[PDB]
Amino acid sequence: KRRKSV
Amino acid sequence: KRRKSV
Amino acid sequence: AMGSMERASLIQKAKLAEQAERYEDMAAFMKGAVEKGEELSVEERNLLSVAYKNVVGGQRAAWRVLSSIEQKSNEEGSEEKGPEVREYREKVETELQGVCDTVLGLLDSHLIKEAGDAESRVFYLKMKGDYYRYLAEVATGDDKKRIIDSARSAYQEAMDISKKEMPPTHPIRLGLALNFSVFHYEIANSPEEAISLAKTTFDEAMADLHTLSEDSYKDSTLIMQLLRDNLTLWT
Amino acid sequence: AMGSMERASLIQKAKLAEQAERYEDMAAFMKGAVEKGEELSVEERNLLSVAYKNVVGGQRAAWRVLSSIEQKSNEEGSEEKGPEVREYREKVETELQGVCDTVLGLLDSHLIKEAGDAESRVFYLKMKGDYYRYLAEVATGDDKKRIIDSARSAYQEAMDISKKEMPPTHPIRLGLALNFSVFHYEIANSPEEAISLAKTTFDEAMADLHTLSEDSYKDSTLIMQLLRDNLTLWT
Ligand SMILES: COC[C@H]1CC[C@@H]2/C1=C\[C@]1(C)C(=C(C(C)C)C[C@@H]1O)[C@@H](O)[C@H](O)[C@@H]2C
Ligand SMILES: COC[C@H]1CC[C@@H]2/C1=C\[C@]1(C)C(=C(C(C)C)C[C@@H]1O)[C@@H](O)[C@H](O)[C@@H]2C
Ligand SMILES: [Mg+2]
Ligand SMILES: [Mg+2]
Ligand SMILES: [Mg+2]
Ligand SMILES: [Mg+2]
Ligand SMILES: [Mg+2]
Ligand SMILES: [Mg+2]
Repeated sequence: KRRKSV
Repeated sequence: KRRKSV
Repeated sequence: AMGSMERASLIQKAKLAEQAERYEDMAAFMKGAVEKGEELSVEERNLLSVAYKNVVGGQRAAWRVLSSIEQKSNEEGSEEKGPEVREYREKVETELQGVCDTVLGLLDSHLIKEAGDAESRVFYLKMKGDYYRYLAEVATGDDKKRIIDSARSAYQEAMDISKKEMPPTHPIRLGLALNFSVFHYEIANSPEEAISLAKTTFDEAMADLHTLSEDSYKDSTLIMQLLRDNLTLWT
Repeated sequence: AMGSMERASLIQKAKLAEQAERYEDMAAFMKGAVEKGEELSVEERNLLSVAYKNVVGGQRAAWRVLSSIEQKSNEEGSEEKGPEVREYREKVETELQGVCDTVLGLLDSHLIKEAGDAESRVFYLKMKGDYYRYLAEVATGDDKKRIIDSARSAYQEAMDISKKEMPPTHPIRLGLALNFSVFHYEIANSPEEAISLAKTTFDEAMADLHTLSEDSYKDSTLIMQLLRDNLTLWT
């Protein structure tokens, strides 16, 4: 899906 | 769950 | 405010805001469209109601969270944490009342008075019952009974027209009955009336399904399932 | 603005707004707390970052919806629908820039300058990289390269401190590497650097897990899984 960021 | 309204 | 934007542009931007899940913007675009003074089409009344139902649904859900915190804070043995919970529940409450008052104002100036067709008049009176009911959900003072009766009166006039002018399967008629039944169950302390109304509405619609096309059937059966969900919960 | 409310009340209301999923309110309460001029604790910096990450995450998601509509409207064979899509994408874009500028302003006045400990300094510089990166996501003009380089410079100074002063498993160090890697992959057109950074960060953290308690282990492995999710997507 969509790349992860935090 | 919670009663329905619309 | 939205005074300088073309009605059709407001409508187009409301649809874009819906796609973007930007319901506050959606509601402000639709408020601007209503304030252009022309009657709304079916599609446009739907956008108007979806925008506000989402805005107020978010404020109601937050109010319930804060109300439940505030109630626990008032239970025996609860540490005193000062006025903050009550203040911030009041702040959310005030903003929600303001949204209800905005919608009620749009209905009174001048959507209801120019709505001649059953499908427009019942829709707007259902909205009038819904937004007085949201005011009733938070009302705790001198005016509570009159707010409740305002919701009742609006739902009742919508029911009387819808029974006269709309088939029992019409989605507006079914959604109105659904909400008026919820009004009875949780606002008016009349769970028997709420159950009776949901049951009668469901059964009268069942008996009319045979007149419908496949697409109308799916529209009506969708809201009938909500009636059944409530009957299941309440019985 | 929040000037008359006690710092501790703002903090308490930010926590209530979080519980109520009222992130705009949460962000405004935390902005008021920062403007009291005292340094923020770990807990409070977390509230500050969660409030804005949610507000801007909502505006970014809406901007992407509108941007994709606007791009389809510009494709060959697309009916001309007038300026509305571009206008309303600009409106959402302007509001998002304003939120980034607000956070960048809080960092520059005066959170970063008073942040002496690695855990505070790296946190705030990671936020500085994140909000310049959100500005870069929408930047299309003269300043785009400088906005990109601002994000880069902030992430880089955070990386240099975090490598010196924090263990490889520290969640702030891992989240910073995660986002700087996303910056490389999708802002700076450096997918190889993004992959290398995610890989090296993941492996250095793996090798330090053995020093950790069970609770620290779960905190670090949570963000390591995000690094792995990206490596999986990108390779
Ligand atoms: C004022 O009360 C409006 C409310 C009464 C029933 C339903 C209404 C809202 C919207 C616009 C619709 C749906 C259906 C998907 C269920 C949910 C939407 O919110 C329409 O499509 C229905 O035809 C119908 C007008
Ligand atoms: C500025 O970058 C802050 C960002 C870097 C990594 C992570 C941060 C955000 C918050 C506050 C946390 C989590 C974890 C649940 C993953 C998601 C939250 O948004 C904290 O609990 C972590 O200790 C840690 C500080
Ligand atoms: Mg005109
Ligand atoms: Mg008329
Ligand atoms: Mg009829
Ligand atoms: Mg004080
Ligand atoms: Mg200091
Ligand atoms: Mg250290």
